[PDB]
Amino acid sequence: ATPSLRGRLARFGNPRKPVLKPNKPLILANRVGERRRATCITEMSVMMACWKQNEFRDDACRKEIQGFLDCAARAQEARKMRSIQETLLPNKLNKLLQRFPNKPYLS
Amino acid sequence: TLRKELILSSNIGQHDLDTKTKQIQQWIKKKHLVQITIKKGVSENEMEEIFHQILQTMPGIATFSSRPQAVQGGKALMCVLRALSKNEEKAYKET
Amino acid sequence: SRYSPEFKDPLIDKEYYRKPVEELTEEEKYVRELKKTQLIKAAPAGKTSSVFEDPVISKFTNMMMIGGNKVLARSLMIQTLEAVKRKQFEKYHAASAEEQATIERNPYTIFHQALKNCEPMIGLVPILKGGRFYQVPVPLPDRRRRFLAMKWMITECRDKKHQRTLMPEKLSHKLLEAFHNQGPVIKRKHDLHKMAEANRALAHYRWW
Amino acid sequence: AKHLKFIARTVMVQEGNVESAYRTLNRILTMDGLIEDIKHRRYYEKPCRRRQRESYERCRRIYNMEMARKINFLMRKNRADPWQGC
Amino acid sequence: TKFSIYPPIPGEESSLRWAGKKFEEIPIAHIKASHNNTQIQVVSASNEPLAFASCGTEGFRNAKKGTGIAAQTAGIAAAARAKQKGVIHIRVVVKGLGPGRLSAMHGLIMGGLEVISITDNTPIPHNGCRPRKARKL
RNA sequence: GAGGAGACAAGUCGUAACAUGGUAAGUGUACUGGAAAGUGCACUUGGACGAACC
RNA sequence: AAACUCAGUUGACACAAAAUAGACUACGAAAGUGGCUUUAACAUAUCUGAACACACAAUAGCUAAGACCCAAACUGGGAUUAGAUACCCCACUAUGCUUAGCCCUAAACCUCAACAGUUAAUCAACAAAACUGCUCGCCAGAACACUACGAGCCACAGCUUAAAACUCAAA
Ligand SMILES: [Mg+2]
Ligand SMILES: [Mg+2]
Ligand SMILES: [Mg+2]
Ligand SMILES: [Mg+2]
Ligand SMILES: [Mg+2]
Ligand SMILES: [Mg+2]
Ligand SMILES: [Mg+2]
Ligand SMILES: [Mg+2]
Ligand SMILES: [Mg+2]
Ligand SMILES: [Mg+2]
Ligand SMILES: [Mg+2]
Ligand SMILES: [Mg+2]
Repeated sequence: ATPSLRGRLARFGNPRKPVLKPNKPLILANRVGERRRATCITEMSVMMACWKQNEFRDDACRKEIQGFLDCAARAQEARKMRSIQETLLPNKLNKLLQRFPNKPYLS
Repeated sequence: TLRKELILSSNIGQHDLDTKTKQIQQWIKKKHLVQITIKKGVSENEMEEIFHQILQTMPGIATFSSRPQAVQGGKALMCVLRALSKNEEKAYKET
Repeated sequence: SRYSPEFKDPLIDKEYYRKPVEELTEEEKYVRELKKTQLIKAAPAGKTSSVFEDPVISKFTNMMMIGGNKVLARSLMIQTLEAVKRKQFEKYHAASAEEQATIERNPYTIFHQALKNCEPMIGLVPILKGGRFYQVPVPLPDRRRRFLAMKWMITECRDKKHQRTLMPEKLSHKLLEAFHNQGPVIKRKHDLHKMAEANRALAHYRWW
Repeated sequence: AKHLKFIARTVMVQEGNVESAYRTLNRILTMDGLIEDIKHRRYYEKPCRRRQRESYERCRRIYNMEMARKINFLMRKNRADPWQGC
Repeated sequence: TKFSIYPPIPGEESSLRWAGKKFEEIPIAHIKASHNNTQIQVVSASNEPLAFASCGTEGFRNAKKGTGIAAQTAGIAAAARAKQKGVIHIRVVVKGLGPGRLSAMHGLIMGGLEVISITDNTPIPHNGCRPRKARKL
């Protein structure tokens, strides 16, 4: 349930001091806001610690290095899949709101 | 040693010159190196007269760490003021 | 580009076209049938169906080229391969049978393994958080890794420290050192790794 | 201080997934408002600023709840155009 | 019995055990994730100090202390010390929303110690003292 | 004599206000500072917080 | 950077402030009031009615005596800067707290007076729709001017009331 707006704003016929002071009018707009915008650092840390204690000789750090590389490839794959999945959408929702616009006036 | 730099103009007003001279005196008391540069708003002698006027207000307090020198293609003059050492101050007192 | 977007790069591979029809999945058969009606770019003058073709060596030659001197770049590449093979043969002959089993004489394998050893696993990239760029460590994709290995090899060979030493011999010596996991190129890879580890604390500055 | 320990704000990890345990604890603190309260209490929010922020948050919540109600109400009308063409 | 996120109640007869010990007897790994420093002290069930590890004590200095990596390092060091001092399972109690809050636990586990409970003891005054004034940058 | 205001009127030192004016602005009051002004406490919106979930 | 060699756990411990509830919208004339309990207690069966008196009036501030965790004008130190009498960091005082007096000001604003009534034939713009009756208060170009003078006041760098001259065609 939405918070009550009865006797909240400073208006004539409202004896009490205002409860809310909205900078913008509290009227639904015909549109919604736009969708607002590191990875795999633990494997990197493992690989780098092994390098630190081994003098950066990859021959005996092969396992950690392969894990790090595979995890980076998985990160790129995840970026691609997330992009395609992202592509209700704000555009469709704005179309729906346009179809049923808010009428704060008379007609 | 902290270096405090100032940039002045040949046609600087007397009141502003006094304000900046007070600031320079405070710096000298604090024992900083005051690099004063003067630009053309004039002759080099007249511009150096401003350095002499500023140092006049500090008879036995400040001195020229570096003497006036023409820099910026001769457009500007530059000098470095420093507090007088203990020995220099004692010599001034003896004088 | 004189080629319209409808043009596709040719696929030069004899086995691909000689593959039996029964071995083709539905998608592969669809791809072939579609290619039957697609414009194809003329085969570039660099690659052919020759069984001795090596894309890595071709790319190395291209990177070593200066001002369109493909002939000279190819000459240097073949001279380097010949020098590597001759040095390995000399070591194999001068070495006892016990280590002759391990001594490698295939210059192409030596070159591939040298570049692979030179490949850096992690690079340093400028990443910006709040308005300041920092050399944050980051994984390097495969293309970037291979390119960095090749470029480091070429630049180290091109350095002026080696005077009156021809590029064939310089590159052969450096490739052998890299194959044995030594030399300035591997040293540079280790320096990159060391700097990345030193700046490890900035990993979170990455956002992707 | 004068209460018993390990009862308040304590979660038990299941099968050793401390990440899941910490996510649950963080959800608990956020829903109870402790995270926001700590962030706001880091510096002293003067009473007028506090009142303005509270009013702004109340208006934002009213608007968001009404917009969500409208969206959920109209979501059914996202069907396929039945009278396509005419 | 079924797994319940609520901790066992002292005095209540419970079948839960860790290394043959009740919940009230497990060591406690107090973490403190300040704004720019993460401290980790592992004490016994009778508040007997066992281990300590901080981002500052781990060689990190200045801003480096207030990072997840430094917190992991401190957690690993504390876990190692506690392991050598005879600690297997721990009740983790963390008081602070600093960057090391979760990284300290991650390091404390990577160092070997298992966690059975995570406790948030961030001091939240019911007003009381007045904090310092806001920053205008 | 000196102050205050206004105007005429070109300069000197800053860039305080007008954009989130680059530290939002302002009221009351106190201290401080060539100087616009800085800061503390409370107050105002004559600012905003991007207005479904993220 | 400066600063402190103090820091963590546990236990004891305020004359400071009053998470969540509160997405409630209440109480009071306004200022104000959001921890718990109790006591006392929230004027007027007709409305308006103070520069013409009585009683209040946040914060700041003064006087004297206490408290002091924390915060904090001023001051001191670090840093930044051309400079930095600021913004950023640290320390600390007046001050915020209690008692008894003063002080009597706020963008004290919901910038929308009290009371009664209407929604009908709208309404410069914006803002918080347009009006009717009645009453008091106030206003009559800008700036000079929250000023000078006079007067009153526990106020002595103050507050309230408050002009004129010169100037302009604007504000
Ligand atoms: Mg400005
Ligand atoms: Mg400003
Ligand atoms: Mg202010
Ligand atoms: Mg100041
Ligand atoms: Mg009356
Ligand atoms: Mg009155
Ligand atoms: Mg008062
Ligand atoms: Mg005090
Ligand atoms: Mg008010
Ligand atoms: Mg006044
Ligand atoms: Mg007066
Ligand atoms: Mg008078």
